[PDB]
Formats: sequence, C-alpha cells, structure tokens
Amino acid sequence: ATQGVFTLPANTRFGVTAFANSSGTQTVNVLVNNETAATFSGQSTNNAVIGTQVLNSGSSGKVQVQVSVNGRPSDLVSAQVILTNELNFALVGSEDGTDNDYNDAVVVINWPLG
Amino acid sequence: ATQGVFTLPANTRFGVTAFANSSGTQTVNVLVNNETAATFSGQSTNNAVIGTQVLNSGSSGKVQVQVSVNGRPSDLVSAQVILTNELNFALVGSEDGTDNDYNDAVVVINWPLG
Amino acid sequence: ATQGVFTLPANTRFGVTAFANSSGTQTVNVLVNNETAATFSGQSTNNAVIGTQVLNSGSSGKVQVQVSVNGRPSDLVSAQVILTNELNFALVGSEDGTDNDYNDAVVVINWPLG
Amino acid sequence: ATQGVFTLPANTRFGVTAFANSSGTQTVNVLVNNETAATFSGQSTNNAVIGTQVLNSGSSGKVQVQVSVNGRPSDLVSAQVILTNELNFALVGSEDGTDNDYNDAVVVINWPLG
DNA sequence: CGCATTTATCGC
DNA sequence: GCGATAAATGCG
DNA sequence: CGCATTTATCGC
DNA sequence: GCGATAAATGCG
DNA sequence: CGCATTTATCGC
DNA sequence: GCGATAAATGCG
DNA sequence: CGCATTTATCGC
DNA sequence: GCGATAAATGCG
Ligand SMILES: *O[P@@](*)(=O*)O(*)[C][C][C]1O[C]([C])[C]([O])[C]([O])[C]1[O]
Ligand SMILES: *O[P@@](*)(=O*)O(*)[C][C][C]1O[C]([C])[C]([O])[C]([O])[C]1[O]
Ligand SMILES: *O[P@@](*)(=O*)O(*)[C][C][C]1O[C]([C])[C]([O])[C]([O])[C]1[O]
Ligand SMILES: *O[P@@](*)(=O*)O(*)[C][C][C]1O[C]([C])[C]([O])[C]([O])[C]1[O]
Ligand SMILES: [Ca+2]
Ligand SMILES: [Ca+2]
Ligand SMILES: [Ca+2]
Ligand SMILES: [Ca+2]
Ligand SMILES: [Ca+2]
Ligand SMILES: [Ca+2]
Ligand SMILES: [Ca+2]
Ligand SMILES: [Ca+2]
Ligand code: NA
Ligand code: NA
Ligand code: NA
Ligand code: NA
Repeated sequence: ATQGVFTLPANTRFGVTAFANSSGTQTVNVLVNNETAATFSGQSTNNAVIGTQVLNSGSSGKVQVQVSVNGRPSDLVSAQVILTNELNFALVGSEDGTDNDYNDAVVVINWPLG
Repeated sequence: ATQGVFTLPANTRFGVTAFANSSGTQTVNVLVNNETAATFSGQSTNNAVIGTQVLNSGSSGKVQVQVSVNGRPSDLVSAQVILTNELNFALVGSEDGTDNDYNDAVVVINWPLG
Repeated sequence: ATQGVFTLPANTRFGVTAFANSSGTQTVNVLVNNETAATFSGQSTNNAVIGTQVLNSGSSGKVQVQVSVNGRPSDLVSAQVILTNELNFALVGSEDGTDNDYNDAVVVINWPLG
Repeated sequence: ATQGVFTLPANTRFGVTAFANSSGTQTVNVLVNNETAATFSGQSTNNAVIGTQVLNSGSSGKVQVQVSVNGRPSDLVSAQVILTNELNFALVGSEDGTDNDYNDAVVVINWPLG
C-alpha cells in the first residue's frame, strides 16, 4: 500500500527530522501538496540527524515523504500516532538494501509546534 | 498510568532524540535500568533538537524517560510503535504548562540501529 | 493526561468493540459529544466480546470512552493509529485492579466503515 | 514491505478478532509459525465480527495474518502498538478492491489476556 | 463590488 | 504565560 | 425570506 | 462494484 | 541417564 | 483477588 | 574448576 | 554489502 503520505490539518506548522542507518547515501525528500519543500542528504550508520526543519501543511495538508538512495527509491513503511488527541507523530521507515531492518532512513514528523 | 517507560531487547543499541516547544527550560533525563544514562537540557519554541544520543539497553532493557522543567516534573504521554515487525519507535510527550498540547518536550527513541 | 478521548471526522460512521479480561464486571460506556451513545456490560477473563456497535460522530466528533467497574472508574490508556492515511484505529485499555496489565476492559474503535 | 506478521512473546495467550467492510467474502486466515491456527469466513458491510478466538504463540511467537477474498489475496497494512509497556495491540487492514479504504477486513490481535 | 465590523487558537 | 489574531450586515 | 440549481465521497 | 448524494445566483 | 529440589508470572 | 506454577546439585 | 570448541545477528 | 561474532563435551 501507499506509504509515507500523511494528511495533517490545513496550514499547520510541523517539524521534520531524518536519521541515517546505512552505508548508502540517503536522499530524503519532503513534499507538500506534491511540491518539494525540503531535501535532506547525508550518510551515517550511527543514527545521525541529516536534517531538521519547520514547514507548513499549506492549504491541503498533503505531506509526503520520499526516500531515494543513490537514485534507487527505497521501499517505505509508515504510520501516524496520536497521544491525548493533541500530540501527533508521523513515522517513516525505509529500506535501500536487502536485510529488511528498514532503518536506513528514519523520518519523524511531529506536530503541533510551539 | 505509568508513562515513558519502555522495555527493549537486552543489550541493544538505540537512538534518543528530544525537541522543545516551550518557553520553559526542558531538562530531559534518560535512565537505563533506573541509572541516569543521558541528560539533555535546552530551550526552544521552534522544535529544536536539544539532544541526540546512541545508548545501550543494558542487560535488562528498562529504558525510562523523565522530563523535568525548572524543577517541576512534567506529566507524560507515551507509546511504542513497530513497523514490519523490525523497526521500533518509542514516543514520549510531556506537559509543563496548562494548555495541554504536550509538545513542550518531545522525545523520540528508535531502534534497531546500523 | 486525559485518556480515552478521540476526535474523529464530523458525522462519520465508526465501530466500537469491547473485550473483558477481569473477574470484575466491566461497565464500558461510550459517549459522543458528552452524550451517552452506547453501554456495554459483561464479564470475562477470556477476552470475550461484551459489545459491538455502529455509531456516528455527530457533528462534533468528540467520542469518549469511559470504563467503570462495580462503580469504581478504571484508569485509562489510549492512543490512535492510522494506516495508509485512511484506516483509523482508536485503542483504549483500562485497569480496575493493581497488577497493571490494563486489559481488564479492552476497547477498540475503528473507521471508516463500509 | 511485509505486512501482517508479528512476533509476540513465546507461548503467550492472545486474542484475534476480525471485522468485514466489503461486499466481498472475507477469508481471514491466522497462521502461527506458518501453521494455520484459525480461519474466519464471513461477509458484511457494517463492521460485523466474523470471528473471535484465543490462541497461543507457540514456542516461536511468529503470528501471521493472511486475508484472501474469493481467492484473490488482499494487500495488507499492519502495525503494532503498546501502551504502558504492558498492553499490546497488533492491527491489520486489507484491501480487496480499488477504492483504497483498507477496511474490507479489519483484524485486531491483542495481548496479554486474563 | 471589496473591506472593516463582530471568544478558542496559534505563535515567540 | 503572555498578547495578537480571525459567516453575516453595513458602508465607503 | 427559504429552496432548487450547479465531480470526490459514502452507504448497501 | 454499483448508484445516489451534496458557496453562489435565480426564483417562487 | 532422567527427575524432583530450590519469588515474579499466568490463568480462572 | 486468589492460588498453583517453574540453572544447578542430589539422588533414585 | 575455567576455557576454547562447535549459521542468524550486529556493527562500521 | 561486507566480515567478525557467539548449550554441551573435552581438555588444560
Ligand atoms: O545494498 P548493499 O549495497 O548495502 C548496503 C546495506 C546497508 O548498509 C548496511 C550497513 C545495513 O545497515 C543495511 O541495513 C543497509 O541497507
Ligand atoms: O506554565 P507557564 O509559565 O507557561 C508556559 C507555557 C509553555 O510555553 C508556551 C509557549 C506554550 O507552548 C505552552 O505549551 C508551554 O507549556
Ligand atoms: O482488584 P481485585 O478485586 O481484583 C481483581 C483483579 C482482576 O482480575 C484478575 C483476573 C486480573 O486479570 C486482574 O488484571 C484484574 O484487575
Ligand atoms: O472490487 P469490486 O468487485 O468491489 C468491491 C468493493 C468492496 O465493497 C465496497 C462496498 C467497498 O466497501 C470497497 O471498499 C470494497 O473493496
Ligand atoms: Ca537495510
Ligand atoms: Ca540499516
Ligand atoms: Ca504546553
Ligand atoms: Ca508547547
Ligand atoms: Ca488488571
Ligand atoms: Ca486482567
Ligand atoms: Ca476497499
Ligand atoms: Ca470497504
Ligand atoms: Na470585552
Ligand atoms: Na454529465
Ligand atoms: Na516461605
Ligand atoms: Na564452512
């Protein structure tokens, strides 16, 4: 199924964060309404932050995360969690290799902010 | 109920990350087996990373997250999510004020690494 | 923090389901906009369904779940999960005793329907 | 990625529940260690329970859920959630059609029991 | 015509 | 913890 | 004034 | 897999 | 050799 | 809320 | 006595 | 994508 696509409230400030756990060079791309809004690129095998950002839903709220590595797009896993019906997490994993750990690029979206 | 306490596999490398969304000065404390293992302190209202870290479960796996602010401990919300039965997230929110947004200190644990 | 309270889209059909895992007699109560909409009562220690139902968000969407047992309200744990940004789960646990398993009354809300 | 596969503690009692939200006739199949352990079959478009069951992890814990409809296997979405580090949910959605609601067969595993 | 007027939410 | 902000009728 | 008119979503 | 449904101007 | 002996967890 | 249950040395 | 010996997992 | 790693009997 379609992974890494989330609908958050229209025109809402949120935070994006990505980590790396692979020898491959992660090209994390964050779209908003099918528009590129941010691009993190880095390499790590020790869960290093390759990018943080504050963005805006726009006035759809269609945030999507794509993860390419060296050109080859990765396969994605995603979910959204809400605590106390206020604090939201949007979680994205990704696999570039074959050992199925899906941590090569870990993306964490969260909102509300402030 | 008890929040911010997680049991991850014995002796396993994981990553801890904290953000701030409050005028209050977040004192994030990360215990392992009731031992302090890491202490992040910072202030932000723009979801800034106040700390990243690679730690070890030890040989219980009892990771706990506590969040004090200016002395006053915050109330916590927590959950653990697993994708494709391999990639784990342990999420912690916290409230220091009264507006119940619970984003003042957002803590994100993830594993496996590498 | 406040548990067992969820905001789902205005005027939306969803399903409620409750289970029992305690010698105590679970009085599961499902409010909508602070109005009682359904009341399941039963007893089991073998995860028996004590009630299923199709309800409507109304035109707020404030669905709340309360769990009393023999009069004494239980302490609640809750979260909401979304898969493929379409299929929603709202999960509620509850504790009437002291052994902290929180399965005495397990409540599962899901939507969309059809 | 691989969906509908969960690893729960060895030799542990849990509950399986399935719902239906499609004109298609859902053949929910629940394997344990790649052994069929339970088979629910039913039809509904009003979120009807097509099966409940108490099973055992066995001594691997590899519980898998497969969903065929009229022969054609469905595409799956899955996740596991844990509250207060005690109460576990394993959630499975599935799509037999093309409208991508993924509620046609909703499967809910939960543990511990008692 | 467009543009000010009239307590829950967002932003530093 | 604070203050600035924003479907109908009236008006420039 | 209220009430029909004009492709994405919900319901059996 | 199918069909019925629903911010502005026009009208009864 | 196999089989009883010696406080956290599971089952009705 | 209750009680029955289960890595080493000793033994039948 | 302790210490090497004998394909799924973790670490850079 | 790679290689180093780790319940019983044997032995120093
Ligand atoms: O696909 P191949 O060139 O390899 C890379 C594997 C990659 O890095 C290693 C360290 C591991 O973490 C794996 O999960 C990644 O996919
Ligand atoms: O409790 P009081 O001194 O205030 C602080 C509120 C705090 O900061 C603001 C910006 C808001 O984000 C709120 O959520 C925090 O609790
Ligand atoms: O609080 P006390 O009268 O007891 C009841 C415990 C109750 O039932 C048992 C079976 C157990 O499952 C526990 O979790 C429940 O709280
Ligand atoms: O695939 P086609 O024969 O159709 C069936 C659609 C099916 O039922 C309807 C009611 C809807 O709920 C859809 O989600 C299901 O896939
Ligand atoms: Ca990988
Ligand atoms: Ca990896
Ligand atoms: Ca706050
Ligand atoms: Ca805040
Ligand atoms: Ca209990
Ligand atoms: Ca119980
Ligand atoms: Ca469908
Ligand atoms: Ca359906
Ligand atoms: Na006033
Ligand atoms: Na037409
Ligand atoms: Na004794
Ligand atoms: Na060999």
